[PDB]
Amino acid sequence: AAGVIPVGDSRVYGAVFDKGRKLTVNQWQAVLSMDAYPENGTTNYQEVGPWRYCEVDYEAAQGISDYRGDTFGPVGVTTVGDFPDYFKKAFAPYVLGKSNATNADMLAWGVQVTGVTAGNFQADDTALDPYPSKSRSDKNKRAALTKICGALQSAFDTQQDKYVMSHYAHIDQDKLVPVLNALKGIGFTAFDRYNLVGLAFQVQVNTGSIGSISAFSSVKSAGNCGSLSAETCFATYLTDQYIRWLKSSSLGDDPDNCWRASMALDIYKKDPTMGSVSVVNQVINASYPGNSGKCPTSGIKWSKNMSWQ
Repeated sequence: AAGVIPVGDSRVYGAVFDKGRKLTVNQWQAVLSMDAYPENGTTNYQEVGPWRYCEVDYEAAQGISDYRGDTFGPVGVTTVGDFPDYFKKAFAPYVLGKSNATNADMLAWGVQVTGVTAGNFQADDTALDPYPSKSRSDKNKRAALTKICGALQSAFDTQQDKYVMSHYAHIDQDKLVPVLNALKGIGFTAFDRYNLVGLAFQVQVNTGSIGSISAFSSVKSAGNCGSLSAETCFATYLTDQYIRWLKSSSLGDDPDNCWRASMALDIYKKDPTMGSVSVVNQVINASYPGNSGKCPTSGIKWSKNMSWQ
């Protein structure tokens, strides 16, 4: 079937997503397709399923202790977490036509769509959550979270393009901008030849901690790169650090997915522009079929590791 609007749609690239055109459209096609694979099992990032997706307490369903409320959309916005930023800077302007959306407006929306009274919400920069003191499996709490999912899916159904644009806008503001700022801080600003955004983007989507790459400045100053170019050195450093994060029970604790770091580096090595979805598919089919693979690190001695969060 047809997917949601692609990054190359005139309403998306250059408009609500990558407003400064740091990457090209074909680079975004490759990067978003690559990112979709570890997450969804396909490089078809436009598939409608993950964009309409909204689940009540995914964590509880999977026996994870952390509580995040509802999880929704292609990058899993959570109602305890990044939802307030998603609501105020993306959903309200693009779907609701509302400027200067505040936490009070978010509270009012929550009240509107759940029928739960304002006093029974937490509504601040960290969360919109109905009945924050009730058990997560409480019938009325689950009912309200279900209504929030219903409202978001109603937005997908009635205004698919605007809703999709709101998620592109959130990806832009919550993922791309921090990636660009962090990379600039360590000396990388141009991505037409050496597309380091491609590697950093996946790390930011998974960890939300791309600011931690500031540690590379010390690594470079210490001379750890030797004959490696600054770009190749960073690509390798970031990949090693990301693997470290994924493998460790004390960090990301997702060892079965550590290969996703090596996938991205393998793609960069075949095509440093990371501007071909064909190369993405080729690497995945050769070395990472069935959402698995090995995650070898470089062995390079780094003088400083990244400190996460």
